[PDB]
Amino acid sequence: YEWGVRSTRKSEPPPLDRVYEIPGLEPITFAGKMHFVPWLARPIFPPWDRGYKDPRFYRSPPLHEHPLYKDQACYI
Amino acid sequence: QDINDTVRLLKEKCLFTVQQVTKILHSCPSVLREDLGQLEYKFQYAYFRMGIKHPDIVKSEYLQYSLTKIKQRHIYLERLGRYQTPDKKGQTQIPNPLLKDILRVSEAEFLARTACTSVEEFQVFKKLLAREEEESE
Amino acid sequence: ARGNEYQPSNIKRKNKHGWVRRLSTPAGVQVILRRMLKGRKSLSH
Amino acid sequence: LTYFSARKGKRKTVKAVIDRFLRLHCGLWVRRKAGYKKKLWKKTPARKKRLREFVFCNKTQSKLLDKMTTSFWKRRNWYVDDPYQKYHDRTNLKV
Amino acid sequence: TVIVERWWKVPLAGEGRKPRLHRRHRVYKLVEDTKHRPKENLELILTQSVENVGVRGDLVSVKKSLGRNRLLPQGLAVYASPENKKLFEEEKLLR
Amino acid sequence: ANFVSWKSRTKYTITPVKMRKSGGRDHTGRIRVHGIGGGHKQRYRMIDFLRFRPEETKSGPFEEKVIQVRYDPCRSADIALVAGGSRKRWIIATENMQAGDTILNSNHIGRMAVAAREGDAHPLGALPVGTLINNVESEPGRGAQYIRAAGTCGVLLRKVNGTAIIQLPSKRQMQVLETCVATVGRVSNVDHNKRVIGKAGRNRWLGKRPNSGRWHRRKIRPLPPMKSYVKLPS
Amino acid sequence: PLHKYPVWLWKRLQLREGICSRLPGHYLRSLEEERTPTPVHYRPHGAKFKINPKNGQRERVEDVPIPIYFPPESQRGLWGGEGWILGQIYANNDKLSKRLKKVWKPQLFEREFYSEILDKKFTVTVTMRTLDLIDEAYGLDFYILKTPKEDLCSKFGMDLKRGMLLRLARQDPQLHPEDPERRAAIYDKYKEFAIPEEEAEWVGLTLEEAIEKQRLLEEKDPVPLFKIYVAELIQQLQQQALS
RNA sequence: GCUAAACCUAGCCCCAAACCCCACCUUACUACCAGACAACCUUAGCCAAACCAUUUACCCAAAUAAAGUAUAGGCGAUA
RNA sequence: GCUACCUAAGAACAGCUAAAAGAGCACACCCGUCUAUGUAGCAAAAUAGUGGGAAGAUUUAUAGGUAGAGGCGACAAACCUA
RNA sequence: CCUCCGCAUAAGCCUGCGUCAGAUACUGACAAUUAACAGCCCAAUAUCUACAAUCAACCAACAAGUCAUUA
RNA sequence: GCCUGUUUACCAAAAACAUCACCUCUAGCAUCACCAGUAUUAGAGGCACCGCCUUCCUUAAAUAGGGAUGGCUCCACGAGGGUUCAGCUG
RNA sequence: UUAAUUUAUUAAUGCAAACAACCUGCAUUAAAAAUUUCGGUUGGGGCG
Ligand SMILES: [Mg+2]
Ligand SMILES: [Mg+2]
Ligand SMILES: [Mg+2]
Ligand SMILES: [Mg+2]
Ligand SMILES: [Mg+2]
Ligand SMILES: [Mg+2]
Ligand SMILES: [Mg+2]
Ligand SMILES: [Mg+2]
Ligand SMILES: [Mg+2]
Ligand SMILES: [Mg+2]
Ligand SMILES: [Mg+2]
Ligand SMILES: [Mg+2]
Ligand SMILES: [Mg+2]
Repeated sequence: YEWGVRSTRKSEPPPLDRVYEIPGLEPITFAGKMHFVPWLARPIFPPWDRGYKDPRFYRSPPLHEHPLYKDQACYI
Repeated sequence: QDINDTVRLLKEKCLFTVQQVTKILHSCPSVLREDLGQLEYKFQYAYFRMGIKHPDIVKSEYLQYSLTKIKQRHIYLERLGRYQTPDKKGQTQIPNPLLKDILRVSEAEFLARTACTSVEEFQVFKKLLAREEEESE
Repeated sequence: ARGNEYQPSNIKRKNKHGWVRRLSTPAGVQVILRRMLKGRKSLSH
Repeated sequence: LTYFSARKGKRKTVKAVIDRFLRLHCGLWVRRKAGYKKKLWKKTPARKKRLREFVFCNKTQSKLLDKMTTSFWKRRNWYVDDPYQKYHDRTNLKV
Repeated sequence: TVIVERWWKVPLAGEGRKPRLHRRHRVYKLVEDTKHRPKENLELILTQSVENVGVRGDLVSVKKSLGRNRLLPQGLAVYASPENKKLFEEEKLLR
Repeated sequence: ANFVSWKSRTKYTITPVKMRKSGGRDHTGRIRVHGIGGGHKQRYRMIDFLRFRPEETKSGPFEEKVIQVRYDPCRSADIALVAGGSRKRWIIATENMQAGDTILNSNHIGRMAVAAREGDAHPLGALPVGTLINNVESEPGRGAQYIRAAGTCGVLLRKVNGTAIIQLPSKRQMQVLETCVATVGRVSNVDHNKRVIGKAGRNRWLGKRPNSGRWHRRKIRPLPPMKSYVKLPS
Repeated sequence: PLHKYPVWLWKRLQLREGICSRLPGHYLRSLEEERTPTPVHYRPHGAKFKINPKNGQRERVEDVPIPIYFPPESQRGLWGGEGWILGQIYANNDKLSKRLKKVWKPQLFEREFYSEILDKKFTVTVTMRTLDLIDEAYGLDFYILKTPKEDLCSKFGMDLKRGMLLRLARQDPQLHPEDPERRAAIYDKYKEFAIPEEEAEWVGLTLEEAIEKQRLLEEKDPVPLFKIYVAELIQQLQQQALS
């Protein structure tokens, strides 16, 4: 029995537009419009990086990348 | 599908409880072979014309017997005056004979203890009823 | 006994008849459009 | 009937009248006798002969039929071999 | 495919005009459902030996299911187009 | 409606979880089940129904210590906090489960039948025929779903091949692979039947709303040959 | 008052005004032209005239198409011009009985199709009519390239058409790279459908998509007036020096 | 003689012609944080048929005429 | 935003008798048995007295939810902005 | 002589008996409510959290409950 | 009518509705209600706690009132419908 | 409601379709409903 009901789990992203499956053509998305419209393909935005260090919007590295991380598990 | 439709006829169209249907299947396996429509007619014959309620229909293996025998004996008694269909209130002038006394007993015992008539008259009535059924169909 | 069916509360007022809720559905958008066409000074509540 | 149609504004014709009555251009309306095809086995020869006849209509009936039909049905028709060509006009009629 | 037909005939529209439909023209009756038609066969030209059908370059009438599910998807057969027929004809006459 | 299920927690824990009542309403806000609403506020204790759940980086049969047996507001049966290795979990306590007792959870189907001690979990194949069981799975590793109410106990009626026939408390036969695990003995709180609600207020505390005041009166439709005898006048 | 133009000509006027005017001529013609789709849900009359049995006279006959509803799911698949028939029926097929709403839906299958030009396999929700059309066309590529927009009636189908046409127009080496002979064979097989890339780029684009494409094409950050004035002054000085 | 009464233009109707700084979707008019939900889907009924149940005219791409004709229709109201 | 029910998280319940009570008497509070006034009224259902409950199936503030071929209902066909 | 009340907070309202000058708590103008009270919050990733409240101690329980952190 | 409670907001508060208790029917089961539940459970409904077996009297006059599986059974309670002692009183 | 007409809708099955299930088409059976009506005389009521 898994904990966390599907309806509460994060919704799956909508399926990609079929236009993206055609090798030779560049899809026409609403990225240029800088806003969503329902009759254009949904852009695939590249991952974004803030570019600097903002303390109030900090995203710590994964636990495995911390300097003090150790395979041996201490018990505190 | 045959088994399921038999069970569905017994439950939805005959309003037998689940336990009642299981007991009916246990006691009268021939119901499964019996075709639909005929089974419903037999049950409604017991229910309306004979005024037998589901607990009695199940307790006495009424569905075991054949519709021909059931109609023969029951209509013979009804025309003789021994049997009487219950009224709207479910009451009868004279208590009706028991289903075991009608169907389970042999022909001679049924004619002597309950009908109190002659085998010759019973044969004549059986032929007449068969002719009437043929004409009706 | 009757008459005071209105028990004012700005939270309920805005959440029930506000601009955001009217735009939240196509029917509310058409409500706002009807008010604009009629020339209502107050489009929403 | 429809005095002004919704598409042309014209007066319409009750086609039930056209399917049943003949108009002679003189203004008379001819018809069959009701029941002339019904249960002939129980009707006497004289009654059958009466029923098999083509019959004129009343003045009021003719007026009603004229109202119910438009002018197109009240024109001169020079059909090739019309059996009613002679009957289309009146002769030796005083008032 | 479901093929339907109007219960009520649509009045002629004209040459350049479009027919004007009404509520009664939306009433349909099913004349035929193509899926219930008897199955036909697909003509294919085999490219590789396949059990119980043929060897290579021979026209074969195969059940549409087999043609569209195994032969064509796996390349064991090609459509019996005029071009393919010609090419396999040259193959045969060269062999 | 803006209804989101409170069953959103993803990681198992021992803490009672604040649970939101439904009132018999769907996520759409409409009543779907009647007679539900109100009652005492409750906190949910996540029960681990997969009693053979060997700890991380561990395997094989393991023992556990019954830390305590507690009343569960969300169940008829009472629960038991039980600890093994370096973890604690809630389970459904059996009739004679006591604090400080030892519990065994094994996946070993021994050639001989294992001595059935109440409270431990063995695969159904390892139990002697006729032993009382509960917290039975439908499939291997699915998790206990049957025989979970207070005082209920199924019977391991038969074992043939890899299939065991169990008698559910409703006296219905059920076929389950003998590798599926079940716990021995009858569920706790056996006297739940005899509890007397005493007053309508106690039901309202339990969260059951009163039945509808409407008076509810199907019927066998007579066949044409029988329509003449339906309502014979007196 | 009265509008200067009929309301039904407003779309055409909008096309003749604005960025839609700047759209390429061939695309505008493709949008404007409309052809009746091939009959799918009705059997067309064989001839234009028919001798009606009632009065035995010759009468003109017309093929009035059945309105078809195409749910958006269709645009993600390849239905052979097939769609939902939202109509009405007479219970027991007699006009003197009740009239009931009736929706006839097509039987949809999930099938995998390989595109030779695109060298890709697509899983598409498809109809038996579409499969029959593909068989008649001798392949998915031929079916897509032959069937016009109206008959194809699928946004995914038109996108496949655009991709195939662009591939053919560019003679893209990305088709089976390292196999030039196979690439040339495929292009020769589908040669007849090749069209100029400038036209293939706009095949199957909706009006909104074409507008967005035109805007992206013609969007340019304004040139600083410093450059323009420097060029103008330098040219003027050149003229002054020469004359 | 009080209440009053009187007014003429504010405008409107029908056609023709002609195509038409800042803030604001959060509680709108709110300077400034991790998105994702996005749209399309037979009008119905009143009413007429003297009830009503099949049926009952409606931005259609040139006025007129063919013509209320051919046709449709509980072959009836009507179309 | 009334009202029917529900969800989240709150709040109120003097005093006496009893003892851990859907207990008794009785404030606040909720209700509305009977009488009188009033009846274009203070009031489109009120006032005075009298009365039922008043630690519970209680009352109640806040926000949210269920919407009409529906909702909600300890069925009165009650309530869903007089 | 009355006191059911009253003073504050909440909610609601929005200048609605403060001054001046005029009409007959109205009009026009002028002024005014100053934050400590209250609202307006929280950097991530995992990980933590069984033991009510009731003077919380006896005692009694049932309807089984509002109060927490670590690396 | 078991009881406490609920109801026709604005003419009916009741014997009506609910109600513990009992009875009937349906269901062998997971990730949005039932339910993060599992037949001692859940839903639908009936009925109503529990418990059992199978001519005279009142007045002087009293169409008022009381006594000689269901069915019976009034302990307690009631602004319920009747009757009544004594007292009290315009 | 055992008034008339329907199954549009759900639930089942059957036959097709397609490769057991799902989906679609066509049937059958139920549940649920939907539209519409409830002639005339005989003081009312019952039976007539
Ligand atoms: Mg309120
Ligand atoms: Mg013309
Ligand atoms: Mg009418
Ligand atoms: Mg107190
Ligand atoms: Mg009390
Ligand atoms: Mg009632
Ligand atoms: Mg009533
Ligand atoms: Mg009572
Ligand atoms: Mg009471
Ligand atoms: Mg209530
Ligand atoms: Mg009232
Ligand atoms: Mg009252
Ligand atoms: Mg008296």
